[PDB]
Amino acid sequence: AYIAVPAVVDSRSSEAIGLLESFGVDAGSDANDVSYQDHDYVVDQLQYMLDGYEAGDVIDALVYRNWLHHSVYCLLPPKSQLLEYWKSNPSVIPDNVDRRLRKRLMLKKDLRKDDEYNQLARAFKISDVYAPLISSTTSPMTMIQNLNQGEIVYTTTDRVIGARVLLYAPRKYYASTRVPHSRFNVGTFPSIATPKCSVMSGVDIESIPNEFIKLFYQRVKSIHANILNDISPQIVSDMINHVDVYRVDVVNVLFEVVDVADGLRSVSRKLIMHTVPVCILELLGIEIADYCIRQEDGMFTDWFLLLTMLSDGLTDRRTHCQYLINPSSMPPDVILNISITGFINRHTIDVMPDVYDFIKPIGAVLPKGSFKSTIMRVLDSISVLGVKIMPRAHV
Amino acid sequence: TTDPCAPVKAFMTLANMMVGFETIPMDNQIYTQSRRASAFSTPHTWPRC
Amino acid sequence: TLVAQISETQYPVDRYLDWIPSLRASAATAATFAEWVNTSMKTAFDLSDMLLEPLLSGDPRMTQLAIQYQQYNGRTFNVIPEMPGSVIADCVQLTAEV
Amino acid sequence: YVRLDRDRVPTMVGVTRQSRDTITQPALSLSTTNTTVGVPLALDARAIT
Amino acid sequence: FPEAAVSRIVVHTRWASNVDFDRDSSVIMAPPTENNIHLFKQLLNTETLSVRGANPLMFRANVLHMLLEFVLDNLYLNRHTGFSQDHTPFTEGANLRSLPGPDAEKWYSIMYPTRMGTPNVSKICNFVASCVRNRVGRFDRAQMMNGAMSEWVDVFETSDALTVSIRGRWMARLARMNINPTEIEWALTECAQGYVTVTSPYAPSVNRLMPYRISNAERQISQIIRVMNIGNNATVIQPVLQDIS
Amino acid sequence: LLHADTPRLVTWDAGLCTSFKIVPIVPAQVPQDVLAYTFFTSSYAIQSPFPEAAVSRIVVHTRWASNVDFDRDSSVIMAPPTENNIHLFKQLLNTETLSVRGANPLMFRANVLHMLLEFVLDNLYLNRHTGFSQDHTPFTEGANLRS
Amino acid sequence: VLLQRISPLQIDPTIISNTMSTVSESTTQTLSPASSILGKLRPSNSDFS
Amino acid sequence: DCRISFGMNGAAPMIRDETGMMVPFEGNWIFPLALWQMNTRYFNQQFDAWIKTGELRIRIEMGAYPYMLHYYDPRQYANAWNLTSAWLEEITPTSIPS
Amino acid sequence: KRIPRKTKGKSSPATAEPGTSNCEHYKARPGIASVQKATESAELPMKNNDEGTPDKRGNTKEADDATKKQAKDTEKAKAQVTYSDTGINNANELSRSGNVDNEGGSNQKPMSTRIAEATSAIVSKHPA
Repeated sequence: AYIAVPAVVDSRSSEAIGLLESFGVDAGSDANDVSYQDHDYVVDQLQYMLDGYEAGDVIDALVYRNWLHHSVYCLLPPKSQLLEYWKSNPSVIPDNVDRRLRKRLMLKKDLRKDDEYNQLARAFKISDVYAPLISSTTSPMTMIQNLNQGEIVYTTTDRVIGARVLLYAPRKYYASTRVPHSRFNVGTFPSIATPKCSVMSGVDIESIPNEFIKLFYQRVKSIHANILNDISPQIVSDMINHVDVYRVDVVNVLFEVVDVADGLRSVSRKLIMHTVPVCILELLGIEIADYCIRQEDGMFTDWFLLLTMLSDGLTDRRTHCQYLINPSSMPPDVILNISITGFINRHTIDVMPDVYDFIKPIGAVLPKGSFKSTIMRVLDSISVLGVKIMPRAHV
Repeated sequence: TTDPCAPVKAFMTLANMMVGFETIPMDNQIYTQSRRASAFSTPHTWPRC
Repeated sequence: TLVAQISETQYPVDRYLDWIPSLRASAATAATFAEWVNTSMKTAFDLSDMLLEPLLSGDPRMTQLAIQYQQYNGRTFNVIPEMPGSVIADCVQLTAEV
Repeated sequence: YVRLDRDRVPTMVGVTRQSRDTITQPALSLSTTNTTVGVPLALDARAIT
Repeated sequence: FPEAAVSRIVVHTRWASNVDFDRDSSVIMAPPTENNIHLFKQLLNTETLSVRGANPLMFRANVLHMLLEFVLDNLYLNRHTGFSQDHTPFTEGANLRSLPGPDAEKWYSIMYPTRMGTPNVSKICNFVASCVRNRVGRFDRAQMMNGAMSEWVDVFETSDALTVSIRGRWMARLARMNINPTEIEWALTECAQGYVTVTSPYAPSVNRLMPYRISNAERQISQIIRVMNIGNNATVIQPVLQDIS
Repeated sequence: LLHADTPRLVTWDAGLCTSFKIVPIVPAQVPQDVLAYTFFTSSYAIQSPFPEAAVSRIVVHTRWASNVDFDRDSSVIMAPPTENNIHLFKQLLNTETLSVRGANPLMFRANVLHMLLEFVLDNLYLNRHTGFSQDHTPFTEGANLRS
Repeated sequence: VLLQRISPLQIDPTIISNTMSTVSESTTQTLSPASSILGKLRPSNSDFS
Repeated sequence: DCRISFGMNGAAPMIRDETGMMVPFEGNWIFPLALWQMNTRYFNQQFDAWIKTGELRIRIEMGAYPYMLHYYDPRQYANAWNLTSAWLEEITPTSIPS
Repeated sequence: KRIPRKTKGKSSPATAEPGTSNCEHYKARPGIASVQKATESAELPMKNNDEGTPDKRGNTKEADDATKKQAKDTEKAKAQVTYSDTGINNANELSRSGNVDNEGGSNQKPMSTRIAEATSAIVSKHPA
């Protein structure tokens, strides 16, 4: 079979990471029939190919690739080279060349100036010898079906969607620059070609870490999302039956605001608190039940302050707009009771941003009613390894 | 070959290359004569000519 | 014969035992019971390859066999081989009547 | 086999597990789902010639 | 049924649904011991000071939006899996439909109400023992091919005839849309004008759904809205001409 | 080699061809009058041809007296009815069934038909000539018994 | 492979090579049909399954 | 259509006829086995004391059933109630103890 | 005598002779051991298509892969006899599989499992 995955995936390190349980599949039973595919070079090929085409037709090509069906390339040098390559060592010459050209190119003589060799080299064609020959500029829709047909497809062009570029000759002659199959496999860039294929949905598209994969999924969900097969983690689990820092697993909660202000439950509004990390949830012990977030002095219970403090803010489920709660006990609205009603996504993000690349001081600007005193008191109470990561002494 | 429509294919292969010099009449205004010899598989879609 | 015993079938059968209760046999039940018959026959004669194996697919509430083709102009030619004697079958019927 | 013979060409090859006399759900076995008369098989014309 | 003193019926779009792709359109209605006023201060009550208030002049507009939400949620199509015959003698050996999920224990009991035994003289038992036995589960199927999916089935199960009729109208719409690969082959062939040939199979088909065909008037409406959109700019039409170049 | 899946058609048997044996259930013994037969000095004890106990009844074994060259491994063997045998009914379409000492009210016909299939199926043998012997016991004279 | 093992004849393209290694084209011409059919047949190959 | 009722103040437990008014527990009856098999656990809790000491001769219908035996000495005292209660508890809505 | 089984069932004076010779001087011109080398393969029967069939439990039980056998035989990465690159569009193409049972339903949840769930959907226990 075949199934998509919303991240970069390798045959090497993705087994060490354990991506299926990372995206939330209960695959704790060692079914071990999921051969992880190497889909890291495809991003490099892609970003190399954005310089000569639109994004749209390259994605529309790339969707048709049967990743289960195996194929490979073979790079060919240009036309003004290949005769000189076949001149030295005339053993490796295919039989598709010409009887007359083989008689011309078998012998030893340098053949630099003779009208026979000049009319043959001018008469030479590169595509009659090797039948696929995708082209210089090939309208790259067709090359996917060309790689679907044959086990090997020949080209002279560096830029390709496909498995592996291989060189036909030694490197000195050039210009500037099999697999085991289990019953299941994962891999990004899915295909509509396969009758049997599936796409791992459930994750938000706004929260994809990579951007090439994000663009690809935006296109594939904006065209022929009817014929796709979106399946849940539970469907995936039922079909089944050196450790890294700064790549935490991260989820999203589904709570709402109610009250018991008159001896009765009453639902007012529903909320979404995005990208809260699962480690803090499992180390604070948060479950589905009814909570009280502000203790009776007037101040927060501060675990909820921590819970929204490490995460980002609130989306109202009826307007899809921004929402920033009242931290006061005034009666326009407050929040006394909440009840978290589930999790929605299970992707993983990088933690370290792009800009912090040297050890140097860090400045942060805040609005004026930011919780400076309480966040200093929270960082005052940090003890993890017998060390305080953020003391009060140098804030 | 055990293909029944193999002579139909034998006719159409010459027909595909003689598109545009010598013409043959059709049955309806939906099949240009220049369709390939591959698709002729069924006992039907055999031409009247 | 045995599937016509356990369920409805158009097949003309002698119907010796009835007082033993049964049920309205469906496709999965008939498929299981016919496979028990199949593997009983196969292990009893020590065949290793097969017998009746794609016949153990679909609904096995069946009758006599027939294979056919059709021409272009709607003409259909079927062949129905007539049934020879039934040694194990009427031995089953004899011991059932006993 | 037929030489150049239109309506005498066989199209579908089917097999039934059901008696002729009484109707039921149409079985319509697996061999009939082929487009041509059966499972196709591609042959290289070069080696033939 | 819940063996309680007082049981009322409430409204939940898709509480028994292993959906494919949510509409994000669910209608929740809490039981009438507690409050439901947020559904009615939904749209135009941006000026109610208290949390528990609603302008009565907005009632009709709120109810119209809620009915629209109700019908716009359940615009799916009924898909079937898993028929098996019981071995309990509760029915006449009737085939029962399965359904995926974490469990299926409560689901058959809630799904087929006349299956249960009749021990007591309770109101539940007095209702159930006056029913009809044969109208349980499967009673019709459309089998085209040997050893394959039955194409469409008919079941006796608990449901809502309102949403059954809604799904029937939506199914009729999609069936009106449906087309044939032979005429896709025809259409694309004459559209290419013979320079490109295409091939459609000639065999029995399993069943398909290509929703692609619409009427002429809808194309005209879409074209009028589109030309009304691109009015008096030329920078919306310059890239179209560039693409065609 | 003979690659094809050849079945075993012809099969021989040297033992008895019966398929019903007679057990005793509750044993018993009586004050016997005449004990053994005296020829001149040798005593031959009386051997009953089957049991002689207080309550005897027929059970069903398939080839309990057989010297088969090649079994078909399809024998039905039922115990005496002091203990059950309802595993024989349990084994066939009770495809989940809890309470191991139970069997379906609805699978009886399938169970009995499969048992009868096994019962006819573990009898497909022939009968070996197996050689004879002559007796001169005064209780059957000149009869050539089967060894 | 059983028919290949039993059949009395044997296939070789040496008849092709003896026939076609005769003919040649003059040294001023851009195309030759003899060399063309040699390149299309590829008689160096020996595969006749 | 078998439904059990009982009332306050010495009212005898009634049970619904196939046809008529509800009847007490003092008669010869006919059950098909599925009726007991509806919920054995409820039924035997309702019926067993009247089975033990009351005049209630019930007739379960099978047609076919396997059986075991238990001999005894009739020179001394014997009882069945442990065995019969073991059977009537072990019965279940999937299967039958012999 | 005893014959073992192949499978596992349910239990588990005279003078100088004038005219014989051993001169062996005839070659088999087709090549006789080579013909039997082909003929043992000819004798080999085909395998089974056991999918779409249950087991004794009751639960039910190749364009890229059928070409690979010929590519392994011919000592060539390509293949001449192929089951793809065919002009015949068999887009309908029922191949039997464990996706569908004998009824017509699906098999995301197995047959015996859902029979057990069905018969456990009504149980009964003793009161206190």
